[PDB]
Amino acid sequence: TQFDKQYNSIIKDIINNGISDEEFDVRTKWDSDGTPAHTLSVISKQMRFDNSEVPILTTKKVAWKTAIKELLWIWQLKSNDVNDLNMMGVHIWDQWKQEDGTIGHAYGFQLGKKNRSLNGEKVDQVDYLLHQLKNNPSSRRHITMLWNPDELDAMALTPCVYETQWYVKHGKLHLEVRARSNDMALGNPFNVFQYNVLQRMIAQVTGYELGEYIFNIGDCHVYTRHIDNLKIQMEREQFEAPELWINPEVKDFYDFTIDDFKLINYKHGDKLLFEVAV
Amino acid sequence: TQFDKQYNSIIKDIINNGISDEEFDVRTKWDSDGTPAHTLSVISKQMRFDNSEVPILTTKKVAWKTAIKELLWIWQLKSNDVNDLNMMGVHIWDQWKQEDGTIGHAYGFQLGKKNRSLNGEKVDQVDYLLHQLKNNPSSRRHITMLWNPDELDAMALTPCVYETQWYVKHGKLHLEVRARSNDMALGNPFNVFQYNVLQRMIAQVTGYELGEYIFNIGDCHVYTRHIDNLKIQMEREQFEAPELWINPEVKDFYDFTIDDFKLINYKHGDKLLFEVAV
Repeated sequence: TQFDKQYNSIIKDIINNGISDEEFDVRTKWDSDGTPAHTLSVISKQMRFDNSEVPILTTKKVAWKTAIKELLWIWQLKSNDVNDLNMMGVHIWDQWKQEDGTIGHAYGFQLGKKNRSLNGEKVDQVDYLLHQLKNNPSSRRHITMLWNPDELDAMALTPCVYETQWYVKHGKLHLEVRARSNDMALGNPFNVFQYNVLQRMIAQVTGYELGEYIFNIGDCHVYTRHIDNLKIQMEREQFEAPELWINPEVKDFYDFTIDDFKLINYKHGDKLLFEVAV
Repeated sequence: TQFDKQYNSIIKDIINNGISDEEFDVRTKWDSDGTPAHTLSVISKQMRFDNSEVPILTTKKVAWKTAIKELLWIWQLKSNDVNDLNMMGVHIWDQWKQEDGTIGHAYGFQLGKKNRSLNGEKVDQVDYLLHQLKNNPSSRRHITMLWNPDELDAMALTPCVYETQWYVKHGKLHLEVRARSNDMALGNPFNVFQYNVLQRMIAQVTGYELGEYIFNIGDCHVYTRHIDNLKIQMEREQFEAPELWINPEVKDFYDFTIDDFKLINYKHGDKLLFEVAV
């Protein structure tokens, strides 16, 4: 499982049977000129790895160090306050800072709400899951929801990767991920790697061997101007999947820290610039 | 797109590469003896039709006439009360009838919740969709969600087909539905057809040509006792797709009646008996 070949296959598939939206306005516009930027979309795309290798490109450098720090901000710490991420030295989310520096009732908030019952105990979403995975590995009800229909209005923004369903089958743990939308150029490579690590963290606290990693995209897209540098990317030579060292000593999920994560031998291609749009 | 051609494939696969769950217990047990009745699953299975034909079985009789009535009760009526579904001539849900007669804060109740805002107004999941469809076909947030995390503990039961994502591209309404887990034998045929009817309904009241139809399932299971008759279903002869008639006079989504539908020429195979397990 290279992730490059798969990543490539979809990009190349959009450039050939893609669908634009020139015949539509609204939203996006560049920062370079500040006016309309359209896409090329496709529906229902699936990426499934078997955890042979580790989901990461070699044709470009991925901010893996930061991915994990973001992942932890949401899942482990369960925070809606960016001031907490600032302490981790990450300023990517600074743009959505609200009056109180939060993103409202989103992400870390939705993963922290104590709305479920577990033996006469108000528990949050993640906590619940953890327990069910060990005490009831047969359930077809292992799912996490970030798209709370009752709180879409009180959110600074709607999440892309809003859900996941876990599947315990034969001492194995399988994870399926669905994002309503996903910028193939920027966010996807990030998000793929980002969640795999999560699968790995859970599988260590519950002791189930690594299963299948299924990642699905709803509105798979590419910003028009991005195409040219993407074409270059699909011409760059690939590399071997770097071994990814995680601290073996950890027994509890809430005892993890960034220093407990390492990527051994991350050889990659030079660099490529992609204009940001909003 | 016979739906048979694909269905049989999913079945033929669950037989040869299908994971068992004997090792596990809890839940599912027959009635014939009332004890341990487990499955054989496969993960991340997806089906898709170009809508050339209508998705429906020919090797067995699907009680289509009742699929719609159920659908209707939830989307058009948006009710959690079974008595309403009773008056329609259905008693297939009387089992979960709670103390009050409503299956709780599940299904229809969710769709009905006035949680979203639009033009200084409080709207439910359903209406909002209908608005943004014509008032914003480009959006990447067209999502219906029954799986509300805040109310899982308040539902008489959890939905199999819980979410939908509509995509609008080039005057074509596109529908993708997600099923957490499904029983290929009894329940699958029912749910697939049921939602292709839902598409056509919405596709008309807005005014968009019929798009692609995607349907995927997480826990794609089959019961061990059923294997027997299924090995015969696949041997049965297949028929031609019956033309579904919808009243053209309808323009509003709430102006439908069961009589507004009629399945022209539905030739099919004989009968297969599948025992119920809960």
